[PDB]
Amino acid sequence: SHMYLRITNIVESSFFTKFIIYLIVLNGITMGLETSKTFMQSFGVYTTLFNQIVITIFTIEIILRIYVHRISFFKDPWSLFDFFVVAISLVPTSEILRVLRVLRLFRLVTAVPQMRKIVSALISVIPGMLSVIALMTLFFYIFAIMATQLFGERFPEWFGTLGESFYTLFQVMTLESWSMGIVRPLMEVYPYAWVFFIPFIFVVTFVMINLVVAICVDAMAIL
Amino acid sequence: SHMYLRITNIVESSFFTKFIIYLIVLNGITMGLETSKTFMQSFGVYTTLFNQIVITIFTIEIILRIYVHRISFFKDPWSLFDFFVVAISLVPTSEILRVLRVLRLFRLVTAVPQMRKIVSALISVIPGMLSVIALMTLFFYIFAIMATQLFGERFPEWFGTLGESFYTLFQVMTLESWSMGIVRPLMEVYPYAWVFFIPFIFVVTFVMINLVVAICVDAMAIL
Amino acid sequence: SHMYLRITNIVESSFFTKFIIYLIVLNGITMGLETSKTFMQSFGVYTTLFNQIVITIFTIEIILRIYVHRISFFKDPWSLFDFFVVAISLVPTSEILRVLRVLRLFRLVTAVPQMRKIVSALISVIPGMLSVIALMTLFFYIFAIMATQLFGERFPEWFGTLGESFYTLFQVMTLESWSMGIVRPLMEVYPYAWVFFIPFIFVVTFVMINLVVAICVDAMAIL
Amino acid sequence: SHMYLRITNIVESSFFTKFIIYLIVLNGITMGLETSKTFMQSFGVYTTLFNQIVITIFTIEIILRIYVHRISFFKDPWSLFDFFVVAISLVPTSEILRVLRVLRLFRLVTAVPQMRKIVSALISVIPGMLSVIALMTLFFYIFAIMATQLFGERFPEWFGTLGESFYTLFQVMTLESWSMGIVRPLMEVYPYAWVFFIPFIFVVTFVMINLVVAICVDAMAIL
Repeated sequence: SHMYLRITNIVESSFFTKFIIYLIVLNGITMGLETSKTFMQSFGVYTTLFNQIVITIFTIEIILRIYVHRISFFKDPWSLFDFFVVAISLVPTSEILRVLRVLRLFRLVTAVPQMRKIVSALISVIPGMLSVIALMTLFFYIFAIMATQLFGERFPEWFGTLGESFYTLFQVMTLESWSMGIVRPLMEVYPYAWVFFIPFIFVVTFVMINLVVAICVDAMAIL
Repeated sequence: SHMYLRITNIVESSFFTKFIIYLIVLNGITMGLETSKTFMQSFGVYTTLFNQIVITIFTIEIILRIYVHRISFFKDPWSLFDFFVVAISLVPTSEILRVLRVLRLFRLVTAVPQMRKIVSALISVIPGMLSVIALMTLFFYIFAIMATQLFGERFPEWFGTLGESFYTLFQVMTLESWSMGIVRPLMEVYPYAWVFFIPFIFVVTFVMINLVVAICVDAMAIL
Repeated sequence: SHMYLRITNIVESSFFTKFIIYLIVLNGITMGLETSKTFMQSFGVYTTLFNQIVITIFTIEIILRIYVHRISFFKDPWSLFDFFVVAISLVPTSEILRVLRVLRLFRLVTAVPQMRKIVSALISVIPGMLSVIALMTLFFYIFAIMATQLFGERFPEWFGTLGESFYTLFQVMTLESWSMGIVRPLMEVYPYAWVFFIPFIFVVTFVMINLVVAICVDAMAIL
Repeated sequence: SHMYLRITNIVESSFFTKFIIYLIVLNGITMGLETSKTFMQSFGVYTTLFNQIVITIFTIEIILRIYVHRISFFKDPWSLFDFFVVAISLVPTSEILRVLRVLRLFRLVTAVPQMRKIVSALISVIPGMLSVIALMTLFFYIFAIMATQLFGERFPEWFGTLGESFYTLFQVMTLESWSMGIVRPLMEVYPYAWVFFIPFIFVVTFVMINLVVAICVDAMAIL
């Protein structure tokens, strides 16, 4: 436990932490410049090396963190996250993982404590509401089944499939185009379709308000 | 009261209750597979028998529950529900009742106590707001009448009928396409239509917020 | 003050009040049947006489109420209302007043005390918020002027006039079609229009939430 | 400090303040009449001189305020504002500044204390939420980058550029046309696009509710 104390004083360093945060902001700026095709045509090599650099440094960092923290590291969600977001980035382009790499910019939430407080407030609120979520999901499922067989033969895009009915009922819940776009069309064939979707909007768009209030009191009380 | 005590120990059984819940989840999965026309073409018989099985078991269950609970059974809303949702399912396809059968999946709310607490909180909130509901319904009715005769001759789809005006005013209340889709069209013929619908949106979409707050405090206080 | 005590015991009667309420509900049903052109072609005379009857009875009622209550009658808003809604109905069809007659169905709010409590709660909340209203109205006016001259030459339907800009900014505030319908079109000519409407949506749709909370706490505290 | 006390009694005058407010309301009315092309063709000269008058008086006023208040003037935000909104108006039409001149009507908020209380309540709430804002902005940025490269090749108008993806994600957050207008189109090419936008709507449209509650409690508690 001689060298172990040496890398512990490096890992626990105020410089080390600040150095990591400096790269995250740098890489975040860089990942937004990779958006410009103009910029990329002239600096893709400069950037792709910088991308391969920052990921090695982030890999060294994780390995150090593991030696210093041992099994306590995997008890930490913020570290588990940091782990999975460099592992994703470690797998080569051989093609959607190339896009998930930008999730590493969320380390700026992990690495910055002022941010963790907010996320953790929000995430801890959720298990209390897990029961209302299962009510609405059961409610969606019961109605998604009904709508599939109530309107999916004549309206396949919106209701031809359980998942399609799930998606459309979600859209109705957000109220987006629910009447002009969906229910008025359905009423040219099924004049009583409003007996299905008006009760659905009452229940769901009012249960949601409770789910809203509940979540947004627990977080208020915690902080 | 000798055999009565025997079926009471069966009905009140932890196994019995758990056995019923196991079927509900099974049937719920099954009722979602009946959505796939692919799956149905190959397993419709397997499923339709399973449907006829689960409904007999649910019928036996209700009859037992009635012998055990006698008139206390019909004093129980959760049991009245369970009753009406197997009766609906008992009537054959001879054709919308075939769809209402899936309402039996809501027994998963009845059979699971962790769920009843949430529903019952919500339902008990409602009688307090019944007075605001009757205000808005009177408000809709007074304005539905006005709009029918104010714009139903030139705009029959939206306002040609009391019920059509009711439906459109409900759509305006949710604010969906209210201007681009309804009021701007009306203003090509009736340039002052906004004197009707802007006050309607103020009142209704602000009374609704009160109805929202009221309901979503009573439920918060009850729990 | 001999006959005065006689009509006071009639006006203050539980029968009298209940008799008036009976007509309001009757007339309300009748005013909804006048919506059906089918019904009207066969019963217009029956109804139009019934309309002329109920309005005479309502006129007698108001005159009695005035003799009994004298100047206290005009100190009462609920009576002032009842007054103006039979006066409107008194003016003949010689043509929008024919439609405002249905406002008499709001006497069902006046005549029923269980309803007055709710309305009066809401109306008393308003003077406290009158200051935030004047902020938003000043805000609309300042931006309605800007948008008229910022986009009314190339977009006359939405912004060619102060009032047209007022109407469109109100639509943007409700968020209805604000991007697909208005700002994306504007950005084909004015690529920076989003510098105008995104700050406008922030401020207004967030001030509104305060105006919402304020109103919907005062009413909650009053009741 | 002899003449200094003279202009201090003028600046601090109840007449002086009231005289300034009288012009603001006058100019505000006038700036709305400059909207009418009819009115302008006949009274542009009358108005443009009145505009050049009011701005000189407002300039004299600011100079007096500076002599009286010295460095305390620039410590005052309400005065800094008044300063910058006459300076903007001082620069000639030589062309968007011609439109920003109407921002001087906001002096009616500055000059009227009943209004400052409301604005200042709102503005002081904001620094507490500055941390949640930076979360959502980081969240937008991470997703704006993803969407640009996830859909900007086949959907350039909505996602071809970081800023375009920023604008569209803002539109999705307000929920305007999010499904009919954006995600359903995307799903004709990218059938799993809903795996991107449904989680985005959950997080953002629920974090926003917290940002809403937080802001609209601080302001409620302050007042």
